[PDB]
Amino acid sequence: AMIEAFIFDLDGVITDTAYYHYMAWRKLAHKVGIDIDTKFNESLKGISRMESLDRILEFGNKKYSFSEEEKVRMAEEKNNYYVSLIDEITSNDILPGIESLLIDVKSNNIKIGLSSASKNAINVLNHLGISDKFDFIADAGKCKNNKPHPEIFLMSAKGLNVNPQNCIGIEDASAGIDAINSANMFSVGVGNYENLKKANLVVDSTNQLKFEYIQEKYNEYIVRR
Ligand code: NA
Ligand code: NA
Repeated sequence: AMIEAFIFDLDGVITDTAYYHYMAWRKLAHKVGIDIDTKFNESLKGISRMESLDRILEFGNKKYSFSEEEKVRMAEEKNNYYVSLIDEITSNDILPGIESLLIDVKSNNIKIGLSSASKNAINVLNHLGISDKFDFIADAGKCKNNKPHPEIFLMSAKGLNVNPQNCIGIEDASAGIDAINSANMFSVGVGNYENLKKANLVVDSTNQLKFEYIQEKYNEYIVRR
């Protein structure tokens, strides 16, 4: 019952991008009479670009009032602004304990994957300086279903050519945790316990993501699954 892989989400596990997306979406949203707050945005978190835009427009009952071309234009302006913000990310922005985890996973001959809904995930990993640590990066551009649908996590399992039942999925949002469990994987949640209650394991912060602790908990889950 050995682990075949650790599949990570990007935002809130490898590094923090949620605030940058929010700053970028907030600017475009104001231009259509919609002012999103860090509470509403918490439902745009880990969501793909065009879906995220539709939810923002929805919030103002104008999701169906724009043509997709016009939505394409709006998305572009937002993307350019988001890309400008993340281009200042460095290795110092890697969440605490992640590098050490990435190393230990690799020393235990276990694959590593990233299942992020962002087509900017590659750009971010290169700025962090750890793109070489990832065996497979799911292409959000080919994913047709956002979390909590398990597609993005199944894509990394397919990509790495491993059994999802032997995979560990790490995430900080409830939608992602639902996607991980729906992919029949061991789910590890990072953050608030109440919001991440459906996770198989919940830790407080990325510093709590220790390899031996994750493995001991994984073995427990497998025996009881
Ligand atoms: Na996340
Ligand atoms: Na599970």
